[PDB]
Amino acid sequence: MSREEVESLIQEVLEVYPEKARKDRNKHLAVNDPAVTQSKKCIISNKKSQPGLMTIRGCAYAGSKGVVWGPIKDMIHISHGPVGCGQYSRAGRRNYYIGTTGVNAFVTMNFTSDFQEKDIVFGGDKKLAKLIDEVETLFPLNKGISVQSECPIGLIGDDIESVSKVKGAELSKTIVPVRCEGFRGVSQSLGHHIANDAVRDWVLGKRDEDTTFASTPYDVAIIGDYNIGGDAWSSRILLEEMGLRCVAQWSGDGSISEIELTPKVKLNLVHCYRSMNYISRHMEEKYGIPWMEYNFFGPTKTIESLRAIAAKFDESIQKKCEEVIAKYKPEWEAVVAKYRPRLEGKRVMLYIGGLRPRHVIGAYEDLGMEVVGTGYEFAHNDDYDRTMKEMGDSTLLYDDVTGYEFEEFVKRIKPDLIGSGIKEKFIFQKMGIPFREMHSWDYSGPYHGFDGFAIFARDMDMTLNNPCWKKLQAPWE
Amino acid sequence: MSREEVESLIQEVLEVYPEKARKDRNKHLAVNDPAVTQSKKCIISNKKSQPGLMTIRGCAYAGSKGVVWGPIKDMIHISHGPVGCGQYSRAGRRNYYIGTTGVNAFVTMNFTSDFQEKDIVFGGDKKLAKLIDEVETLFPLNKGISVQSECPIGLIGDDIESVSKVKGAELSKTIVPVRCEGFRGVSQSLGHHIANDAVRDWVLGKRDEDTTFASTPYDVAIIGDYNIGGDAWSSRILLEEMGLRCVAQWSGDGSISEIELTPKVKLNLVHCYRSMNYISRHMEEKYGIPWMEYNFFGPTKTIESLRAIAAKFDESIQKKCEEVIAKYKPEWEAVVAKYRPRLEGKRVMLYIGGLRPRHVIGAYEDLGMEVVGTGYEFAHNDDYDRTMKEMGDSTLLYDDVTGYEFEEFVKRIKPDLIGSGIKEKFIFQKMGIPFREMHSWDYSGPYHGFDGFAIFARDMDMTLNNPCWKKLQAPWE
Amino acid sequence: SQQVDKIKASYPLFLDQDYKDMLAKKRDGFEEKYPQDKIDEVFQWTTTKEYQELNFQREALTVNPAKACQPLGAVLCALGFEKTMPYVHGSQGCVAYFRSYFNRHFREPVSCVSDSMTEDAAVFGGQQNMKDGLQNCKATYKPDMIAVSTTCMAEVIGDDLNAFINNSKKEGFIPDEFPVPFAHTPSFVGSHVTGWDNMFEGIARYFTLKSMDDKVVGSNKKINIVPGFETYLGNFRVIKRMLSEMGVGYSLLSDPEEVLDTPADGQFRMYAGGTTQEEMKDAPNALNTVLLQPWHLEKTKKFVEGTWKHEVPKLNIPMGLDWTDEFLMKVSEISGQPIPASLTKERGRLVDMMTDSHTWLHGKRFALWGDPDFVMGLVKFLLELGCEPVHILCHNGNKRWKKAVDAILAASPYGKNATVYIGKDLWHLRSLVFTDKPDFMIGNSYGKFIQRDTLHKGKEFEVPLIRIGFPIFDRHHLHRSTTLGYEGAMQILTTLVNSILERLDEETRGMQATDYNHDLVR
Amino acid sequence: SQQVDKIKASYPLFLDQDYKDMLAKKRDGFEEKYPQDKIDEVFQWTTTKEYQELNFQREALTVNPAKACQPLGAVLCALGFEKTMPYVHGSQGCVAYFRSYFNRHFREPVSCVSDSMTEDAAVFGGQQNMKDGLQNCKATYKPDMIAVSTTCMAEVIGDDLNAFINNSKKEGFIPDEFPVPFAHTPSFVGSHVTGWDNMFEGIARYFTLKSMDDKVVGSNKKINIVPGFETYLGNFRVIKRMLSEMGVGYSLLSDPEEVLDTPADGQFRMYAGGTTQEEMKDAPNALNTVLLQPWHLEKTKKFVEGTWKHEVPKLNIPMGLDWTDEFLMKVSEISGQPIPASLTKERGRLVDMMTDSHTWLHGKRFALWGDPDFVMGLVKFLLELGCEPVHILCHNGNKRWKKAVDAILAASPYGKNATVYIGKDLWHLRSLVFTDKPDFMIGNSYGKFIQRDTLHKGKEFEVPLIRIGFPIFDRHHLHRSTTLGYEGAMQILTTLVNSILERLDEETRGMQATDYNHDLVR
Ligand code: CLF
Ligand code: CLF
Ligand SMILES: [Ca+2]
Ligand SMILES: [Ca+2]
Repeated sequence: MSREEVESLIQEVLEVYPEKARKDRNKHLAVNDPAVTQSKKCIISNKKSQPGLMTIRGCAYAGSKGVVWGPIKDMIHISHGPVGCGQYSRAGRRNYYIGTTGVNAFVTMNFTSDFQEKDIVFGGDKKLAKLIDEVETLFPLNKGISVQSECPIGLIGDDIESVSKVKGAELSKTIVPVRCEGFRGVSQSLGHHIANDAVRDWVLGKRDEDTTFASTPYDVAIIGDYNIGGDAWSSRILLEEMGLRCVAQWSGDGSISEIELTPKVKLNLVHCYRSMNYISRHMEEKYGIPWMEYNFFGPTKTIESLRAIAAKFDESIQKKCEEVIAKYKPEWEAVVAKYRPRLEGKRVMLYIGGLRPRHVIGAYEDLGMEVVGTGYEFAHNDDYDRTMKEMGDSTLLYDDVTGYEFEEFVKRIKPDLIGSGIKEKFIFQKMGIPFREMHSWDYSGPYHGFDGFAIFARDMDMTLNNPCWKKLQAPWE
Repeated sequence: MSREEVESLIQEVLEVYPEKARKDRNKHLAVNDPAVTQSKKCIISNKKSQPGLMTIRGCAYAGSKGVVWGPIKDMIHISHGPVGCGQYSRAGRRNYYIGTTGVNAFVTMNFTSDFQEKDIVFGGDKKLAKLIDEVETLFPLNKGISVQSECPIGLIGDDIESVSKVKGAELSKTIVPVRCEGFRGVSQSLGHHIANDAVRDWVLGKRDEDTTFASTPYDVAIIGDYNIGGDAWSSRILLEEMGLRCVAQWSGDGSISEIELTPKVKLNLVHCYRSMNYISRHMEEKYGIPWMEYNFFGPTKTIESLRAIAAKFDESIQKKCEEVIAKYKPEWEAVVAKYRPRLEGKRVMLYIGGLRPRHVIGAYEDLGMEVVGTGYEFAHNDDYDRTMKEMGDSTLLYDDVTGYEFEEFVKRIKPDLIGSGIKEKFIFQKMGIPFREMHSWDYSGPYHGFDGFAIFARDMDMTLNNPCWKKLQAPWE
Repeated sequence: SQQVDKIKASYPLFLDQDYKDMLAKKRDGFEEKYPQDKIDEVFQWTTTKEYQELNFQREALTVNPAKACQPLGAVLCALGFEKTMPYVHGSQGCVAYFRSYFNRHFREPVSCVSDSMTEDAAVFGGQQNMKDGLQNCKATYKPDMIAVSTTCMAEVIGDDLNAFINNSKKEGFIPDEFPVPFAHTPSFVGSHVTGWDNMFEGIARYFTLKSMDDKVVGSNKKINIVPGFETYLGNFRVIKRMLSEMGVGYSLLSDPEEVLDTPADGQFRMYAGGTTQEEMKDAPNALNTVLLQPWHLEKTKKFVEGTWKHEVPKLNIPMGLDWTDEFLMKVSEISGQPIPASLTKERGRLVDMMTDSHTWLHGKRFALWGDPDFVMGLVKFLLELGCEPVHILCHNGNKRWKKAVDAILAASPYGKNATVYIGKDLWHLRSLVFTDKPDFMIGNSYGKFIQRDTLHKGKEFEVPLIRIGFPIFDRHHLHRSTTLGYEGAMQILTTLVNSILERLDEETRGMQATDYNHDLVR
Repeated sequence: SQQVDKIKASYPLFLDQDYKDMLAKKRDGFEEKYPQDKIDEVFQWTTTKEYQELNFQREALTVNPAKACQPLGAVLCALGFEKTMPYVHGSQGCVAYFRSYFNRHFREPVSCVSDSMTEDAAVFGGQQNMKDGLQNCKATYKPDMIAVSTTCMAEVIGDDLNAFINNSKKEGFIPDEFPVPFAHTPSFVGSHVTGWDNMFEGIARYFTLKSMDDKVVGSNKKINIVPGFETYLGNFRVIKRMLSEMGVGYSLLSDPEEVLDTPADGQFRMYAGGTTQEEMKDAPNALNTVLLQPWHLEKTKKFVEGTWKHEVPKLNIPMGLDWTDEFLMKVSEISGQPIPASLTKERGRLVDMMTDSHTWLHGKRFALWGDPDFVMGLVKFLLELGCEPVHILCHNGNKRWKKAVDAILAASPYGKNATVYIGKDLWHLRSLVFTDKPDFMIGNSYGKFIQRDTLHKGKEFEVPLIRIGFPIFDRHHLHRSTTLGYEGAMQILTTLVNSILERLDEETRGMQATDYNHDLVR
């Protein structure tokens, strides 16, 4: 589609809105130019959503509890406030772990303070202190507690920090207060930042004065992989076959001790830049640990990433890197041979959260597919800066897209496949457009690493080429 | 009801029939008089069914294959003829066994010669010979074969006896030809007799010149217990707790070697008189083995039987008998205390095959129930002789009852419970009359012995007192 | 022993130590049983490709058939006519079995009589049995029609039904005008479905052959529907429902849905509903006749085309999406009624469900069996779902049918790994699910024993059964289901996807082992 | 590693040796994990009566609730009106969750908007959000009505919905006559079902309060039906079908069946079907109003009785045999229409199925949970079936409801070992199924974790889940089922008896061990 045609589609879609919304939405829709390095010249992001337009975004509690803290397996995370938030978020995100649930691991459980009127009127700090003692009695193997604030906590003037400090000392336990009330910020994004600051302030420095950990020159941490469908395990295996020692995973399958050990590593490997850049910057500043961004979606990016990581270490790691690449070469080449001819030339539109809308492009290209439109719920301009070179010229970019916009863009562009979330899936299937969930992996995965690529290709093919998509039109009309 | 009312009921029912059927049916319907000892003075039996009247009876193949031979677990029984008979009879009868089905035991399988037109026109004996070789190849652990003739075999002039002799000698295997064509006789009964003669002629004498079995004074066989829901196992346990050695079970859970060992025992214990009196008489004449009837339905009969049996042995068995009685006494008394108050005075009508219509009466009386009507599909007058003393004065007796008669009797007598078979169950449930299957035990049991009595009592209660029976009339009409 | 407050039936009573010791003593003392290691060796052999090759060489032995005999199907056909008694001329044992077989599937009464031919009739014929039997049946059970079929004894001895019935009327045993249609139904030809065809054609000829002169095709503006052998109540009901929603006048010829589903209200109803004698007499005046199950309605087709001069359309059974669409389009053409909005919407709801569940269905491998029309409709729907029907067995199938199914498989890439078997039984199928293991079987209750056998090899070898077909004896009320139309396809889809998800939950239920993938949401 | 012809997803990929070794090295190197013998000790302790006593002393901690918050129910209610957009005034995170929760249960689009109050509104209120939000939603999504509820932020800060909507009209953001009914829906009061009642009463008041002078009870010859929070499509459908079969005029008030089941035909329909504004305006002219789920329709009842002057009958949910009968008799009385032959026959078909399956059901013990009306109907039907509902849990139940269920349990001997729990959660229920083990649980998908836990103690302690309720996320298309009426009771009965037979088959599948009881016929 020409740049002029894409620009005209944007203006046409914007015609529906009242003036104030029109002027704002115009700023969040753009036609890509890969030459641009400063993305603010073309698009704005990380602004409030316009009321009434059916944003896809969530809140800061989703960003903190659902994303960052919830996956940590050996802690108990309290959804503090009324009953809804913890229930809707219970076991929705496939942040996989190994443990004995209800005994030493607690990830798919919903712990809550279930606020009632009296707790709203008179405060919930007394109930919080009693809840903590109930948790200690009934879940003795927990290794710490987080308190994930829902909307009312800060609105009623509760002091969860005082409760965490007093109870934590009393019980000799790490109790972490998190002020992730959903009214804060504009999206999930501020919940990441809040959550990162809470890790910094309450957990990360615990072993600052301890010298007992035995280090090696090859110690790393995986920062920002939430182990969706096992993604982090299919990443870890490669790093360790390359000769590295993965001390920590933040936070998929993560434990509190791994977090505390992370300041002992030599290099922080950041997959999700959006959600974990904050703590990675902190660790560079305080501990002198360098950090680097990587990408394990598809063979081209995984190979590039392995080589870049290995180059930070000695010749021995570089040699093992080449051995890993040679081992997996026939595997991923067989995947390409089988699936690329079935997918070559097909066009995809993506809409995801803060990373994947750029990160998965190389894997689609490894199967001959073209990403014709992409966007993010809650990314910042530094994310867009990283996206412009990854997308082709004259492709469509959309920040915090509205339900109306996404539907109208799809009707014009007519992609072969859409990759987005659960709130979008069932809309586009009705329209006869193959759809893949690119948050949950549609209950499949992993998609990271060489083993994940196989799964990714199989899944894109099964859906795009399924016999169901030829059957939507009745033969009589 | 009174005697006069039952007699008028019979005459009223018979008014529907044409004269020839009316004259015949009158002979098969009677009001019991327990002062009569020769049942032929009151009822006739074991006659042909009148055409078109919806008898409940089966055929001689059901009596031979389904009843006698089928249960023998380590032989392969061929349903020889077209495909129907073996299919309808596959795994319908719950003659339980221990084995590895398809490997060393074969009870629930359907082996057939699946006759087609060429086999009817030119004969099946060549097919049968080839079938036997295929059996030997694919089921090498079978311990012998029987050939259960369906209707066409004798009609087309096949010679299965010649095939069985020639192939049995060639393979050094017991191959038993059974001429149980369904056209023979008038019911299942003649199939029992045919089957008994076939055991006599082809299996029972195999060890006549072998003295290696180490016999004891306490050796018995259970004759005529087909182990329905495990009934023979719940009988055997008592006999062996009494100090007897049960060398064989005919034929539930039975093996070919136990049959062959039966002429070595001291006493044959006959449960089902109807089906196995023939071979019991044979073994008395040829080997000098005495036989006796017994009854293991309900505690009163079971206790009487154990004492009668133990009296044939020595003081040591008599002492063990009293030990068994003392062990089970609190168990059956606890069943009666629970269930008899829930059942006392309730009235039951029965319709079953050749034994149970009289055999279960004691068990019903142990729960305070009254058997107000009974009858048999295929009993002979020797069975009715044994019935008239067991049933109360002025109760109704019916031989080879028609569908019409049974329905009209139940409409007038209005029993609280009916005990009959699968072809009857669903009719009476619609009428709002609790129904228990008294062939298959409604997929429950065992009913024999002390352990069986607890299940019997639970079952009669569950059904008779079920909440469903007060719900058949809509509250608006 | 028993504890009164927790009474044990066979399972688990016989697992008590004293019973286990007793059974060990029985075995060791008297059974002369093969050693366990030999049993294990033989079992393992029966799972191999070598055994499969020997099994597939059988010419004379059948083991665990997947078919029944003609008169069963004649009885089911006869039950679909108003106040009609099925009557099977021949030996009574057959009737006991037919009635019981249906009783267990439908959990309903099944009325049928015999004329109780015994050894006397075996040589001299069953004429007297016919005369008295017809008279007796009419007087006692008061049918409005008696529909006569045969057992194999009667067929082998050559009893002439037509002559015997005619002599019964000549001698006054039943009125001349009382309808007694008949068919010869030999169990040694075809299967139960052939008996249905033969009975139906006998009933159609009885009511129409001699009255054709006044008939005009299309004069009643209806379409006749002939269902064939059908044991799901929902299948009769969905066809009626769809035709009524379209405003199509129709006559369902053989309709047993009422008599196979009477209420429990305090009375027994021997007869209920059914096709009327007037409907059969009038049937040549329809626009046309549609056969739902054409692969077992071949004799009926020849009669309808040759005598009634209906141009019977070439339609597959209406199973799955494409064949249901084709059915409705042809009914629209014949009737002149457009396909209504209701049905268009229902089709789109099926397609929605296909889009929703495709990821879990994709590539799943099935073994399946049953009667020809049913099996080919299942195959076609499985291909529409992106599933692989790897082992397709039809014991009662023929070579022309097999070619038709091979052509359906060749039209989809999902058919590439599939084979169609005819003349083979469930002991042949057992070998196939060991040597080329599928994910599931779709079949009748006899499949339970194959599942059992596969589990014995090991949990990782187990092939679960999904019960669809006839007979189903080990679950309750499945006979109320639907397999035809969009409604039936929705029921089948739901059953298949949830069987997959149930199995996956079983395999992921292990704490700290496989429960990383025990997802709340699927 | 992967083999291209047989790719493995997470299960069973991570069971490969290399993964297993990697995960052991992670654990041992860095997780500082409790030793396995201590994990096993604590697990065992959590199954005991001692732990149960501590668990039931909780006052501050909730674990694994069985309820959600008010605005979820307000959104469901709003979806049942024609061309109506649900709008939740407050924070947008909430709407993401409400939409996703329903998307996963129904496998359908769920449309709802927020006005995206952030920290700025937290302290000056959300008036501007309302103004711009209403205007934006109307323009963009073109609803004919916007039904407003609240998130907890908006409740805590005290935003006056009435005033804010009135000011939006005054200042021109939305037309004066454009319908904007509203309800305050605090998540810290009651549960999702209370949000449904609050929303419905707000919509009812909006269309009727100021226009009562011309209304005359009975003048439209209809009965209003208010369904409450209902997540089975077949429940809306069965009620409409039964009333239609009776010839009763009716208005279903809140009808989301169309919008929760649009076809996949190439177009997305944001709105479909629903109760019309004309039907709500005319509702006071009905004969009467029947509440299907009265234990969460108490605010609605006060309005309907106090303002519309309808004498709402005292009816339980129409679940099971007796309560369906009572519903039909009361509808007959109010309408003057007799109960027709069709429904009388359907009732007798249910009774027949009860007679057929009673032997397997008798005495079976159940744990169960859900919303108050659903739970009491399930308890009532279990007692009718001769089952024992031993553990009855309603997290969102109240004292008055508990007294009513305890009274039902007293009217039957099958109630004797039953206890009703209110305010208790699924961690409470987990203890009960360990210490007083039932045969099965009847509940929503969150029960799978309890089945997991029970299996971990041992196969003999496993309590299988039967999925009936909301949400169901781990099976597909169960939302299409029915629980109300005779049809619902038939479906429930079938599911219960076949669950029992499935489990018995599993327990008897062991070759030469338990397969003596692996019967073909049951
Ligand atoms: S009395 Fe068999 S069911 Fe019949 S029509 Fe022949 S195949 Fe079919 Fe007895 S032996 Fe058997 S069951 Fe009858 S035929 Fe005779
Ligand atoms: S933004 Fe919670 S779902 Fe809401 S009405 Fe309150 S209980 Fe119910 Fe984010 S933290 Fe949560 S999810 Fe919303 S409330 Fe705020
Ligand atoms: Ca029934
Ligand atoms: Ca859908």
